[PDB]
Amino acid sequence: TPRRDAEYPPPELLEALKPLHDICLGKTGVTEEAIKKFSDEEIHEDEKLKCYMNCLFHEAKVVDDNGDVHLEKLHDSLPSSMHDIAMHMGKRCLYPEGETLCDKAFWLHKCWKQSDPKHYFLV
Ligand SMILES: [Mg+2]
Repeated sequence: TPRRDAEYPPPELLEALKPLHDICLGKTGVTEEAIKKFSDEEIHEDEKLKCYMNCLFHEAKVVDDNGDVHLEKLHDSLPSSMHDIAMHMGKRCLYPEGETLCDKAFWLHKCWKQSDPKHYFLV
């Protein structure tokens, strides 16, 4: 079951993600419910959600010159409290597959959620 309490997900990270959520939901058209369901419930297929995921990586400045996720930039952008969790969650998710940047972004989130459903979250 996903860990959801006063300390996790890190409140400061959730707060920082709010304006990125607004920008990305406005650009991609994903619904609030699709995001919450992927975060807390089952992995599901939603093309706008995949693009929302890609958009968050771009808005968080954790992508390379072609828009692909740079995993070191991503790790560095996270609070230290989740560095360990992130490393294990991603150690078998190093090389995304997918045609589009949205497909690859979804590949990452699915791989992370499959690896550690307790700590995975999406906002
Ligand atoms: Mg497609």
